[PDB]
Amino acid sequence: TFKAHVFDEPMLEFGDGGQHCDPRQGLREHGPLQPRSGDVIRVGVIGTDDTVAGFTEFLAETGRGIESGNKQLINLNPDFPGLGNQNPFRCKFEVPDGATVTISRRQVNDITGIGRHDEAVRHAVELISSQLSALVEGSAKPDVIVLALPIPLIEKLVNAKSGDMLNFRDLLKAKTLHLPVPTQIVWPDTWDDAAKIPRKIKRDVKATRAWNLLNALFYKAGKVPWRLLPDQAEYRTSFLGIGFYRDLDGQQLWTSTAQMFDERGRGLILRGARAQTETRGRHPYLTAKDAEDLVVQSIAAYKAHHRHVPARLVVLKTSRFRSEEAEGIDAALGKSGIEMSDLVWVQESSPIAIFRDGNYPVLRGTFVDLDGKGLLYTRGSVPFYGTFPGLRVPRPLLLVPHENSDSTILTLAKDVLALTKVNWNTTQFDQKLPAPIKAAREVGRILKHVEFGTAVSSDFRRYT
Amino acid sequence: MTFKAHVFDEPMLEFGDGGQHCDPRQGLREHGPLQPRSGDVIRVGVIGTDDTVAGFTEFLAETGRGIESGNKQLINLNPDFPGLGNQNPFRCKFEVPDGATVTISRRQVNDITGIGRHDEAVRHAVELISSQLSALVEGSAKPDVIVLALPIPLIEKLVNAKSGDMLNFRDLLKAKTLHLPVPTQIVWPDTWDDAAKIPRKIKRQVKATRAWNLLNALFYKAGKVPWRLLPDQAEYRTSFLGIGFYRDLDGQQLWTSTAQMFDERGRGLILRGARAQTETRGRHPYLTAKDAEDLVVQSIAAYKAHHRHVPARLVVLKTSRFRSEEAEGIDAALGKSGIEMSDLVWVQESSPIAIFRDGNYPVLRGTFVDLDGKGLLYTRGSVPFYGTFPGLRVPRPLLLVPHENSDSTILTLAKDVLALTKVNWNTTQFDQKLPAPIKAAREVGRILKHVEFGTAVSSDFRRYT
Amino acid sequence: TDSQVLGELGETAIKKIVLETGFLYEQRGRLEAGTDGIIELRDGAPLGKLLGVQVKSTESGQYVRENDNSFEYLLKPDDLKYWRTSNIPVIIVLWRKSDETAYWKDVSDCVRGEERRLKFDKGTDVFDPRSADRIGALTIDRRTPGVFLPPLNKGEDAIINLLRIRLPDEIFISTSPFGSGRDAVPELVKHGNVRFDWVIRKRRFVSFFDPREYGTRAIVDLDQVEAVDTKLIAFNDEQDDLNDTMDLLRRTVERQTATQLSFLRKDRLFHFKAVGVGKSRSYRYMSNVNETSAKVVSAYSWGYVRHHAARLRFERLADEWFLVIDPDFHFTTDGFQPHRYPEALLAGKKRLERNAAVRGQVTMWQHLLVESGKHEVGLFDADKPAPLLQFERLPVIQLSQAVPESSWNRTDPRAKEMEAQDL
Amino acid sequence: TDSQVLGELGETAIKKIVLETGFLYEQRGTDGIIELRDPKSGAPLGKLLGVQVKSDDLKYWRTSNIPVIIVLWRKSDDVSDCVRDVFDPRSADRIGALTIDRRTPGVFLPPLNKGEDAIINLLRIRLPDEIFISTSPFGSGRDAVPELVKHGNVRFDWVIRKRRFVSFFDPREYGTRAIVDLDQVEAVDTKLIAFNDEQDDLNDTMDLLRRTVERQTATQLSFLRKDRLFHFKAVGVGKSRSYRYMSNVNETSAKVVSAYSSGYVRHHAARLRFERLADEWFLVIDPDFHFTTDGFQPHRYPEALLAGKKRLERNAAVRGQVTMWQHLLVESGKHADKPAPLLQFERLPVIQLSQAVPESSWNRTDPRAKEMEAQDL
Repeated sequence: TFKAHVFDEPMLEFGDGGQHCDPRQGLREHGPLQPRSGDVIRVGVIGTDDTVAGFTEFLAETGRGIESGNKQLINLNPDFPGLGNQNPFRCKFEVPDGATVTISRRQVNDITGIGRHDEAVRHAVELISSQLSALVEGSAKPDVIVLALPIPLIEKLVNAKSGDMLNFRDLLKAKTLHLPVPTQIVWPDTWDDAAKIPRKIKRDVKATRAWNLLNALFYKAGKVPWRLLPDQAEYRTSFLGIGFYRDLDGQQLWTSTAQMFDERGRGLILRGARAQTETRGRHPYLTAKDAEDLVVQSIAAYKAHHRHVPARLVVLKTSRFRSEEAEGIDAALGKSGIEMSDLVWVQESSPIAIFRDGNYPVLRGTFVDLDGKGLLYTRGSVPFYGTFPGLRVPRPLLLVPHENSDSTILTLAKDVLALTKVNWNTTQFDQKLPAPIKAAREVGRILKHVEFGTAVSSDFRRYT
Repeated sequence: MTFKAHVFDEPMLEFGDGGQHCDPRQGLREHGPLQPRSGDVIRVGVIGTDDTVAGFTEFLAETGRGIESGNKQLINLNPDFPGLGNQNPFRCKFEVPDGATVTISRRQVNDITGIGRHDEAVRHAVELISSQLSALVEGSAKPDVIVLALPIPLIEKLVNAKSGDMLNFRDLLKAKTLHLPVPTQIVWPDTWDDAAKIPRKIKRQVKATRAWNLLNALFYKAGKVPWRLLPDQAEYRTSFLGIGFYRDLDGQQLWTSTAQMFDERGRGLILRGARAQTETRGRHPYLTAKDAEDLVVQSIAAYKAHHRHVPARLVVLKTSRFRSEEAEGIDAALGKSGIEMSDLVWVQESSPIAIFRDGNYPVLRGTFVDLDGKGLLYTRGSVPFYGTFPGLRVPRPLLLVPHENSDSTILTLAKDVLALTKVNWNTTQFDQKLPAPIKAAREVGRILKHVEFGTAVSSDFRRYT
Repeated sequence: TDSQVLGELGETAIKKIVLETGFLYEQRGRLEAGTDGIIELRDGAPLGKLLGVQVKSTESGQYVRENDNSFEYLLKPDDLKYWRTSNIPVIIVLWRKSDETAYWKDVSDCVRGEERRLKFDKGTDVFDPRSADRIGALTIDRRTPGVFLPPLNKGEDAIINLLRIRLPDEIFISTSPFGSGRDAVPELVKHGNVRFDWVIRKRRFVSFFDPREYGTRAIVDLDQVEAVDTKLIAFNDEQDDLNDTMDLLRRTVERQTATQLSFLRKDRLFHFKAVGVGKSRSYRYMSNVNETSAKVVSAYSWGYVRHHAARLRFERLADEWFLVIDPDFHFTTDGFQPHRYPEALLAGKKRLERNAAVRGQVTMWQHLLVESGKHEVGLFDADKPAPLLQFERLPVIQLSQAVPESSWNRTDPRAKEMEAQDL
Repeated sequence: TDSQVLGELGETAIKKIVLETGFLYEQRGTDGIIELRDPKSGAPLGKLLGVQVKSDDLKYWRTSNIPVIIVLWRKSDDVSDCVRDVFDPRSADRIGALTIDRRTPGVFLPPLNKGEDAIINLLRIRLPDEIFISTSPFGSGRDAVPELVKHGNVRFDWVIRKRRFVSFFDPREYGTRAIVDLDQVEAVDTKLIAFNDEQDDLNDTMDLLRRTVERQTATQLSFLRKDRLFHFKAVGVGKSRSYRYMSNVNETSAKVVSAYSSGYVRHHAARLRFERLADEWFLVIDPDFHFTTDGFQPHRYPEALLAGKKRLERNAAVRGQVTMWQHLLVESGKHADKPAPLLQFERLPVIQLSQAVPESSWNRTDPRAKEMEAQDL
């Protein structure tokens, strides 16, 4: 019993039908899925005079090509071939004139000079949110805006490590959610993502960082470097994540969200009804009626932004499907007319794990059937990378399909594994959670500063 | 700063034809109830087994003949019952009219005590008893109050034991019969004291005081007034409005506000307000300024509809602190009402501040310390009338924090709280810890959590006791 | 007072005749120019019958009428009975210090009024042991419904939990790169010279000690480390600063009492630590000027080790900070590991919650807290800084009326239950 | 395997050829990779080349961007193109020229095919065929603890929730006879409670197994309510202790209690969860650590010690911990007038994987190999 399969590194389709597993190595040979001639990305910049010039220099060096940090692990730390004849994105990253707004020395000193942290974060967001709106409404017409705050301002706005207090990035994303241009907040020295995670007090990968900033810029601009290679070309499959986030204000109630993704990696975020709770405000769940409306509101939202109706729709959750929840979802699916429907409970914190002989962990893609339950290892030893990227041992995912599901747990485990390659943060493809689950955590951090009943955009690019 | 001290007199009560005394039992013995009418009878309905009904009639007859004391060394604490004849303390005949009896068969008791699931047996027991209760009230008996004398095996099945995870039989029964106008007193069929209100001990003799409390509860549950608090000025009248919260078990576990208004005759009014807000993670309940205004407006309209006299001073009480929005709405409703004087008091039941005299007996009941702007009132402790301390554990005092919007002094308010502890629907023992609005908040909140939000609930507090 | 001494001499005389007769005497309170009390019959046993007595004392000065055979006295309405509430009968005894003789009549009618004219005859009525049959006859039993036992008018004192806190006039405040104190504890333990009496909430660091000088340098932004008046943080209305003030007061109390105490995050309970596994230990303190000992750690041996504990809470009263002592207990299996099932031991604590035992616990806990802040040579300055918070006792709370204790240990049957018997 | 032997003979001959020139051969019907060596250094050049030794069924090196060569052999005596001149050592210089250019981007380092084994942290629980139940006057267990301790022969491996008693032992023969209603006690099939879909019975079964395992292992372990964490207890103060257990067919020991002086004390711990999969109950073993000031007094600040824990979360270190805990748990329930263990545990069959991590080659090629092993600071 407990038969184990080791899945293939799921395939990605790139330009002109080219296929590969690495996002970078795939873009290195075929380019993006759909290339258009003369494509250009209008990149706006906000920061000090020093940071803006630093971004212009990094963009120039990035265009000239950047050598690998460690040659021994070239697949994990590749060269950037630079903008030109070997450019993988096959698109121009430009900062046109007049698309730059600069925070003065006065303004930076005014933010740092505020003692109260909540009062200082509200003041800085108030400043930059009126600088982002001023750049969107301008004639510069940027596609993605890069926020390059100076280090002393970042250290005031981002706590460190070795909801009682406001988080800067989350509040900013909420205030600029009605704005159509996405924003990329970067460190001015390394140019990696900033304010997503707590910084390090003793903070002290160039090519890999450049790959990632450019990837983020491309996805934010609205283009797609690759789609998930489907099992059948005619078969259309969408993946809907359902989560909940608790408001810190009022009656401290729970609100249901939906994270709707397609085979190309484009998310559609929606807010559902207030959730119910089993005990003392914890254990959030949805009623049968609210569950049907959210899924109907999600299918209608997907069908608006696409051409084909998906033959199959997978619904993912991090908590068990309540029978009231499952009944409403299956009711909306039966009314939607979708051919196949699968409901999956993705457990993040299952203590079950398998251990092999030796120091290196089990291969990524290892799947062990547990009599209807599936222990999937999204993170682990990667043959392409020649090592295990992480240090702490991986903790696998227990996948529990609902009885109403139509696919086997073998096909569903492949989908979850492939869904971990949709990655708006890095170009590394060994992510722990599938895209709907990662999107659930981000939108919960942001929409909790947006009042319930207020209209929210369904564009995931604004949320990243 | 060193603080000041004061020892309050035992707040005086008024009985029949102007009589005054501090103990309810002696005042009833010396003057009778407040406003008795010639020929008062309390028609008492009974539900139970054939044995329990006969036992109740025997205890009622024993009560009429009189029961001498069982502890002569503490006579003011353990008094004899003088009987329901010439020396009738209540001047009110207690009778069980023909036909007001409903019996539970020995099979039906075994049908409930045979269900393995506790929650299932609780509901089946309420569906049984509530349907029989509906038969009496909608019948020719026309009872004034009904006594529920359940058999020992059935009580031991529905009540937990000691030395929101499951249902409580009494609260579910009160909620399911809160629409009937005839109150219900639940009694053990042996000692005839209250049952299902507090958990029972694992293993089951005061007799006259058991009779005193039962008749006092029936007198109150019948709708008559034994006594009223005696005011400092006879013409100025004060009404007391407590505000509490109770959290629901299902749905989103939302808190709901309640108001427990009491007048100087001990009569209460129970109002249900809007859903409350919370400060952090579903705890620390509070009310917005508008909803706090609606609750006070509804309560005053309820006061005006029943009591038919102009309240001069309105003391508002809460066990949680008066938040800025709550006090603003209370002020708006009070100002529009025309009440001349108003007081807001935050009663802390769980303060760790206490004083300890040199000895084994604790401090006197009525001891009050004026920590600057914060009163330390001792509602329990040594009682000179009772000649002992009517407890065992050290009494923990109430800490009274008046709001800045209050008119009266902190001394005028502590003397008010001490008086509100004499009002009792449980016993005839006058050293009760909590004032009447706070004591009712724990109680109606336990019952109203089983009556769905939105359903109009009766304001008569007698149905909640 | 001159009046109190004369009344004491009067009741002492009257107590002598009463006891010579075979009855008993106790005192209730104090009048003007006299004192009052109660007298109980006896047969060898107190019999439960009691009479009141008003002992008026005068040193000189004849009474109103010709004192050859009779006399007159007037009873002031205020000096009239305070027993007006109670339903017991009372007599009055007029004792002249210069003649050393008394006379008793019945004053059972005491309602205030001009009933003051009292007609005394020297021959008919004298308070001699010979008047015993008469005094005894005028007696209502204690076992009659309505007899008040009126409280003592003597007056007594009592202590309060609160210990006044003497805060340092200056508090160091600074911004912190870390969010919470728990987020900064990892970085603090690395540097050295580490103390933990500091609070970091919402990127704000506060402490009484200079962060720049005791190795908390990493957890603070040295640039904005600056001193400020303590009233600006403690004595404001900001709930955030009141919460930070209470957290800093706790952590400083932990440091200063660290020799004898350990802090438990569960229920925020301070308890006397154990020095030996399964080994008892005692603590010597000072109650007033008396040398005392308390078995703060009692080891029992099937193994439970009880620890003297108390919840140390902080309350502000009229721009002045006080510390509340609330005594409890903490149970351990071996002096350290908490009892796996502490629910069975909770009942024994209720038998130990009587007035005398809690008063002793509070008095002890005050002595430890007061000593923790004392500046003396007898501190462990070797490897450890000096205390900055000091704690001051409060005056005794004076009560106008007292508990009739001496009377109640005779009359009240349940008096012994007011005592706390251990296990 | 009849075919395994056929290939190894070929591999061996060609392998002796290549080492005579300093090249390397590694096993990957045989597939191998060749790495050139610099004479004086005696170290790998990094230059690789794939060799398949034989003596639509294409190579699995198809993803690999590696030059592929095939060797032809017989018992008696460049194929970089994939579609639907001798080995005399002079050839070696020539074959070397077809390097893969070392770490050129796109090299795959593909996983081994032979397969390998793996263990699971699950243990099958063998439950007593019957379970006793009853009603109780008490609401929960915390209400019944005061009454139970007033009588002799006390045990705690029982559950009371919503006035329903459950236990694997008969409650009428212990002090539990005072916390149960005595006429309602009755033994029934254990599946009536432990193998149904009611969440309350599913909960009460998990609490019973938790409370029974606690009693069964009271000698070596202590239970802490925070995180429901079992940990190896200590004897003495600051004194380390070792636990002796069987791994594979061998004997070994582990420092379950660790100390470090300048203090604090480490304790080998485990979260012991329960997971029913298909009408069988399993005990899950999640290894962790628990820290104390001196053996018994809990530590004041766990956060300074949590940083060192994630330096010890390495596969070999954690695997050896599950191997230990299973031995302690299976050994606990073993062996006319005294009671015996109620629960037994069974190791599960080893998990067989169709592909293996090339740890031997990866330890040489990967410059991060040493970090994969737990250094105990």
